[PDB]
Amino acid sequence: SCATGPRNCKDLLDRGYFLSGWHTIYLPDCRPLTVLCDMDTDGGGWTVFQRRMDGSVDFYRDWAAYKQGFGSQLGEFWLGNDNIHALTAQGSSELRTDLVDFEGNHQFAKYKSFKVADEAEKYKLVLGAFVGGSAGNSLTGHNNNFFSTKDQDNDVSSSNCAEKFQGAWWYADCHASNLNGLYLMGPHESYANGINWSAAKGYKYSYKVSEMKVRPA
Ligand SMILES: CC(=O)N[C@H]1[C@H]([C@H](O)C(O)CO)O[C@](O)(C(=O)O)C[C@@H]1O
Ligand SMILES: [Ca+2]
Repeated sequence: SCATGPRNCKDLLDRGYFLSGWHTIYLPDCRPLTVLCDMDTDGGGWTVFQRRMDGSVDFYRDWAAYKQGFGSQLGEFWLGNDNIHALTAQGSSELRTDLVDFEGNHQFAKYKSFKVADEAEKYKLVLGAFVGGSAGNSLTGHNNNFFSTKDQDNDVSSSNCAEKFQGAWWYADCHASNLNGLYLMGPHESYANGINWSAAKGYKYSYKVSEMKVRPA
């Protein structure tokens, strides 16, 4: 039953699923999809669509890989651009970015709304107001940009940002954040090609953990 089933992780939390983990939800078109629910962070009910923790998974992937999703339920993944669109089409979803450095410090950024458009509009980022958080704001500067991968350049640069910079993102010319960049393990000498959130640790520090997640506003 789709119209009865959970639409997102907050629906699951409301029904007494108190531990984080993988659960089936029903997308707007009633397709079932297994997603990671973060029930532990900031009240819980978050649907996680990106997670890095150890560099075990290669994130320097093509349009196809990002479109469908890749990685492991047991570790690092990207849920998939088709999936992220479907998840964020209904209602208003807040975005939370959780970051952890190699010195064990947890930082976060919250945004009042977050939507990605369909493939026809290149999974364009539609981002609401920055709320706050220790990590600072490195995503507003990407608002209204298409998603790009190495093999499909939709950025606003004469260059290919995804190739630069070794990731996949709503690149502008080119980025303030690059959470799908190389897992560089803390400080790095290469410029802006790591898991970077520039408002916090700048362009030459690659985070240990990155998570991107959504909850009804
Ligand atoms: C990684 C990256 O793209 N860095 C570029 C940044 C970002 O676009 C930015 O800081 C947006 O917040 O802009 C510059 O500093 C700039 O044009 O002055 C050039 C730099 O190469
Ligand atoms: Ca370009």
